[PDB]
Amino acid sequence: MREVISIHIGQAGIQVGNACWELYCLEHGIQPDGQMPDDAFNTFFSETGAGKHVPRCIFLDLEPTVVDEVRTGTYRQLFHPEQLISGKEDAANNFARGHYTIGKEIVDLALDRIRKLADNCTGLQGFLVFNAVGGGTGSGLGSLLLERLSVDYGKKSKLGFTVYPSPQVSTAVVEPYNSVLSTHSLLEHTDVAVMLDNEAIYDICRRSLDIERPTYTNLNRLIAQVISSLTASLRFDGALNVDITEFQTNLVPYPRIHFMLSSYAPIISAEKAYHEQLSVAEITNAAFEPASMMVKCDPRHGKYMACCLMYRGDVVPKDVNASVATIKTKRTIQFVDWCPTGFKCGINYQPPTVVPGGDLAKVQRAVCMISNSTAIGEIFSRLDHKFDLMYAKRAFVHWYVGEGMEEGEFSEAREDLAALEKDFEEVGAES
Amino acid sequence: KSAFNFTQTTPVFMDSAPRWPKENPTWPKNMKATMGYKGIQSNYLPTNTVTLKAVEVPGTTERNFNF
Ligand SMILES: Nc1nc2c(ncn2[C@@H]2O[C@H](COP(=O)(O)OP(=O)(O)OP(=O)(O)O)[C@@H](O)[C@H]2O)c(=O)[nH]1
Ligand SMILES: [Mg+2]
Repeated sequence: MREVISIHIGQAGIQVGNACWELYCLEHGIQPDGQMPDDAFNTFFSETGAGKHVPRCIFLDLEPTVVDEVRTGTYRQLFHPEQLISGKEDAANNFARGHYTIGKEIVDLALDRIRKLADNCTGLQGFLVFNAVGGGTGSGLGSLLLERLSVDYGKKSKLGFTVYPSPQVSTAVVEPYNSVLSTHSLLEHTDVAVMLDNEAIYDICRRSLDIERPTYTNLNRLIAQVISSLTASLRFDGALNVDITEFQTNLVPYPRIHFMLSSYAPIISAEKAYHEQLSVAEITNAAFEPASMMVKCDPRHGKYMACCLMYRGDVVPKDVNASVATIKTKRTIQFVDWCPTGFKCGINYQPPTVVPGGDLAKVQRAVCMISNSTAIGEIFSRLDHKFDLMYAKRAFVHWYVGEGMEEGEFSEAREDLAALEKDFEEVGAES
Repeated sequence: KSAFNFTQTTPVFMDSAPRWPKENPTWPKNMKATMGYKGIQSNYLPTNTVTLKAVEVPGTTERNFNF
């Protein structure tokens, strides 16, 4: 009934998909063989005529080398083999190949899966997109796919959880370009866009979890703890139930401004949880903490236009309204003038679940914050700088234009950032 | 118009007591009946409940009646 369709694009898309879908099979006692020993899962699965529960997701990519792992690992009896869409050759970190050369022949195979996936849910809450902006598959196909989703469905809600190019840590050289081109295609097509960087989650692994050997298998385990804390109200009973429509309604002031940050709390090892109490007021203070942000941005340079809050565990509303009241008095935290309100709070009686061999601690209280701030105009300007730094020399251009593009695509996608920059100061009018 | 005693000229001397097929505080006004409409009309059987829609696309006719 309360059903959503999850998508995974590119490598990082499916490398987080292996984390979220390791979490849900665990959060509902779903054995790796599909089956288990209603509506507690019907958000994410579908019984067949024979026992099994199959997930309603889509792993899409142009590299067989990452999809076949799913086909060989312990989670191979789960997915309908048709949902795991792959490709002969890859996009090769080029926005063109993901947009003009290869992406055009597989979308029809993808869409025929989505259509076969839409009828099997009676009420569709909205699409979930796990993108990886900075490559060819993640950015090129995510661009092309998001458009086609707008034509076939229109106003349906498409969220976006897209890892963004980090300032310092950067595993590519051309990722400036295929990031810029992606913006217009996400901006005009995605409903809400959460952002997060591979670097910002590194330091959180450094200080809090204290794992000096962090890899991608660690970061993906964090995003799982976000969405489970976000969609708990879709499949777990709890006071102040909050759905996707209620979520974007009182969080997105204008159709343009739909970028926002994320923060989880607490993030503690299995031993400091014994040197601790983790009160609801303490957690929510560490949630608004800038160091606990999942993006390398500074909230104390801008103003909060809206905040959402998904609490989880032994929490009562009397405590939420009390701690939130303190922050409203805190001067370090600003708020743009035209929101005397600014919090949509949610509660869920179901605490988060811990994965065996995981790094977090079994806790009966947790907080996942998502705030639409105007300080995010910073991380959006570094890209404006590096892009123009290289594009003034036509470097790496012969690749893009050599694959069914021209030069105009750069200037359009360039200005689309320029216009979007001033909007992040327009809304900070203060008059 | 004699032998008729018209209403416009009947001093409060003359007056009538209302009888049953008529509402009055003394006897109970038992229940009445109304017609309740078919439901929300559709292309499948009409239903009373409103449901979600997967393909929104303003001004288009797409449903999933079978669930
Ligand atoms: N959080 C997280 N980020 C990842 C992961 N794997 C890759 N990334 C990042 O994704 C970005 C590159 O995009 P990729 O998905 O690897 O490549 P692509 O987008 O599929 O494009 P192609 O290489 O042509 O297939 C880099 O910034 C990676 O750091 C992961 O497992 N977890
Ligand atoms: Mg790739």
